[PDB]
Order: sequence, then C-alpha cells, then structure tokens
Amino acid sequence: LIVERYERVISYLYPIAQSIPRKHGVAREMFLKCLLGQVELFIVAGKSNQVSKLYAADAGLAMLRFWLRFLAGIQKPHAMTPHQVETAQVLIAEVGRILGSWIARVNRKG
Amino acid sequence: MLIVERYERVISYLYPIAQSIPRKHGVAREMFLKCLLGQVELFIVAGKSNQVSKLYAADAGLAMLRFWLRFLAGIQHAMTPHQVETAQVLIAEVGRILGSWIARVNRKGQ
Amino acid sequence: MLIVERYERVISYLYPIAQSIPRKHGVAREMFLKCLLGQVELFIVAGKSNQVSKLYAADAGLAMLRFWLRFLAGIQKPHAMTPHQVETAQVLIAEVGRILGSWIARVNR
Amino acid sequence: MLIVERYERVISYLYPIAQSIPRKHGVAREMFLKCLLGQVELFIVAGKSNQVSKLYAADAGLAMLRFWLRFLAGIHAMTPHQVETAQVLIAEVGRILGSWIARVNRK
Amino acid sequence: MLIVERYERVISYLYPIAQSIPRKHGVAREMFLKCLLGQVELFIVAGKSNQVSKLYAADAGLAMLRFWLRFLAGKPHAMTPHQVETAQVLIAEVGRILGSWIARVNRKG
Repeated sequence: LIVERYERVISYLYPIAQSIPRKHGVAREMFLKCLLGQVELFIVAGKSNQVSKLYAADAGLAMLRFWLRFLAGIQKPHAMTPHQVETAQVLIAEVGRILGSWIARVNRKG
Repeated sequence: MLIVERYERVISYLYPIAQSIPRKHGVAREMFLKCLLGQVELFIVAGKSNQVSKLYAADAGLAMLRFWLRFLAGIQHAMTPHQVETAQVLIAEVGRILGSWIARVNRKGQ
Repeated sequence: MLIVERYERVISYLYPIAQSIPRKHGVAREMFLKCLLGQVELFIVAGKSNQVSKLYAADAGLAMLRFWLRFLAGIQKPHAMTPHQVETAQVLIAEVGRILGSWIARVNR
Repeated sequence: MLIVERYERVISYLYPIAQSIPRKHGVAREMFLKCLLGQVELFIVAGKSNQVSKLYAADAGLAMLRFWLRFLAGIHAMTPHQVETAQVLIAEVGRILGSWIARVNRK
Repeated sequence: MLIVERYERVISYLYPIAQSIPRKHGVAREMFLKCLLGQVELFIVAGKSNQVSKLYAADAGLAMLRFWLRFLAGKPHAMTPHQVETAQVLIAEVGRILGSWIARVNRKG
C-alpha cells in the first residue's frame, strides 16, 4: 500500500531525475538512490518489528523533500519548477500520512 | 541452502538482462545489479545465524528485487513482460523455501 | 528545519565550487560532494529523533566538512579551492554550528 | 594476524584475474574487487575487537568471496583451474578463521 | 586533535602518490583514496563520542591503511619501498598518538 502510493512518487520524479544534466552527475545519482532506495526502507520496515525502521523511512521522506528544494532552488540550471515541486510534495505527503498512522498504530501496540 | 542454489538460478536469468539495460538508465541498472547480487549475502548471513530477523532481512531483499521488476518493466523498455513473468517464477520458487524456513524458526521459537 | 535552512546557505555557496573541482581530483571531489549534501540527512535524522547522540553525529559531519575545506584549499596539481572561498564558507558553517549549539543545549535539558 | 598474511596470498592470485575482467561486466567486476580487497578489513576489525560477531562477519565475507568464484565461472572470464587454485587458498584462510572462532567460543 | 594534524601529514605524503596510480588499477586506487581521506572522519567521530569502540574503528582504519601500502608496493610496480618506508614513519607517528589515546581510556574505565 505505502509502496503502491510511493510508486506514484517514483513515477512522477524518476523522469525528472533522468533529465538532470551530467554536469550534476553526483547530485543526480544521490537523488536517484534516495528516490528508489526509499522503497527498500518501506519493505524493510514491513518485514520487521522495529519502529526504528519506520522512523528511518520517515527520514527518507524528509530527505527526498530536501532534494526537491535542491533541484528547484540550488542547482543551476534548475531541474524543477515551483509547481513540479508542489505536485511532488503532494504525492509525498500522502505517503507520509500513511506512514504517520502506521507509526501511530505500532506505538499504540506498545 | 538449496535456497542459495535456487537463487543462483534467479541470478543466471536476471543478470544478462540487467547487463543489457541501456546506460540511459545507468543508475537504476547499477542499483539493480547491486541488489540482485548482494542478495546472496543476505542468504549467507541468514543461514550462518540463528536469528529470524536475518531471515526477514533476506525476505526484504526478495521483495525489493520484485519491486525492481515492476519498476524496470514499466520503463520507457527495459524488460519484456515475458522476462518479468519468467523471473517472477524463479523468485517465487526461492520465496516458498524462505517462507518455510521462516515459519520453521517460528514454530521452533515456541 | 531552521538549521537546515541555514545549512542550505552553506550548500548553495559550496556546491557550485565543489562541482567545479577539476576531475583529476574526481574521488575527493565526490567525497566532498557526498559529505556536503549528506549532511542534511544528519540533521534530518537528528530532527526526526530525540537522541543527543544523533545531534553529535551531525556535529562530526560539520567537523568533517571543515576538513574538506582545509584539504581542498591546500591541494595541488591542480588546485581546488582558494583560501578565500574556505574563509567565506566557514562564516556560513559557523552560523550553522551556533544553531546546532543552541539546539544541543535545548535538548540536553 | 596470521590470517591476513594468508589471505594476502588469495589477493595476490585473485586480484590480477579480477583486473582483466572486461568492462562489459563493469559492476560485477567492481563488487568482486571490493569483496576481495574489503575482506582484509573484516579480518583487521575482528582482530581489534572482542565481539565474535566480527568474526562471523569475516566468515560471511569468505562465503561471499566463494560465491564470486562460482559467478565468474558461469559467465570465459575464469578457467576452472583458477577456481581450483583459488578455492584452496581460501580454504587455507577459512581453516585459520575456523580455529580462531572456536578458541573464542571456548568461554 | 594534534592527531588529525599528524594524520594530515600522512595525507600530504600519500595523496599525490595515490593520484599517480594508473587507471589500470582504478578500483583499487579509489578504495585506497576512500580509506586514506575517510580516516579523518574516524578520528573526528572518535572525538565527539566517548565510546572506545569508535577508537578501535579508527585503529582498525590505520591498520587497513598500512595494508594498502603493502598491496600497492607489490599492483606489481606502483609504490617504491622508499615511499612505503616514508609513509610507515608518518603513520607510526599517528599510531603513537592513538595508542596513547586508546590506552588512557582503558585506564579511565
């Protein structure tokens, strides 16, 4: 589920990562690793019983958002527009709301 | 530990297909290769341990490899649907063994 | 995310310079870049968490970034950074380290 | 570190072979090299430590080194003579690691 | 933190040498560079943190670094014994400062 919702984010952001110039090869690779790697953080938290793993998935999402701010506003030329950021932020916040509940459900079963 | 040998079968099928992925998706292709081959290590470490957590970590690795199939299929084209189906069989075969091994250390943890 | 906003200032000053580092120092250039950017995750991890140990690791990160500056201003065949760029960056990093100071304070509570 | 010195024989024999793998197998060639050379660290770390987990870790690394050989065979890129030789050298290392672990497990 | 300054000499001596290793040994070159420069973080992280385990990691790091020299000495022809001899002495100077550092937190504890 969370992975299904998150594939929407990958579907959106992946072509944008692809577009990024080779001039920014290293930032771009780190972005891609952050973006695809996030599935592994969800899967791992799924196949385990530690909240620390969901907390890690969470950091993963916050880091992906940083990447949007980087591509939008630090990288020259910029690789995203205010509205592309916004669209991505929306896709991500959905996943983050699911995650927030998941974490709450688990911390309730203390 | 026929599970490593069933898994070497997944490798034999998937590797030359991954190797043929175009450099246009160079980073996805490398992350995939790394996931594909580094999996063995999850299986090694699991068998030379006593903790179910390392069986789960192995399972996560398999679930991640299936994500890579969905991801690579829906690209543009990196895997023919026949290739996806086929690799799914091989992976499923490894997984049922892993399922039992897992449910076995949980029927033993009682 | 205030400390991160401040740190983005360090990034926007240092990223184009890092990126401009001649390819002959390709390995170092990459490690630099990974340290500079990865550092945001050190703050986020600390942020999405309680433990001071995580705020300490974000402080080591900065300490490692400062090493990269000293190293890059020093190296040769070819050069990589000027002592003036290093000096400018430290001004940006020190502000981030002061905010990190206030934040470690508030937490060690 | 009797084990590192023995392992160095493994590196000596295996590293040139690793090198001459065509760039076609770029990623696998590099992960292999990294396993081969990274193994020394696994040994060093277990030595500058008490935890047995560092030793099993080192054992895992040897298991994985064994997989790379099976892999470079079925790929042409490694003669079965080479596998034969290399497996012996690794067995030699694995021997020493075997003892070392047992001696740490006896209390 | 005279330890980092003492290590920077090791870096000074060794970096140019690492750099002039041919691309023929490209993968080994980089692991060597990663261990070499990477070591600074090991020391830096040790300092911020009381755990002896971090000091052992650093020692393990220095140990790994000495391994690289033997490996590059005989890549068949890529580091002269003299060069190795000279690096040994500079690392040894770091070795002493760590050995003391490690051994004092074993008195303190």
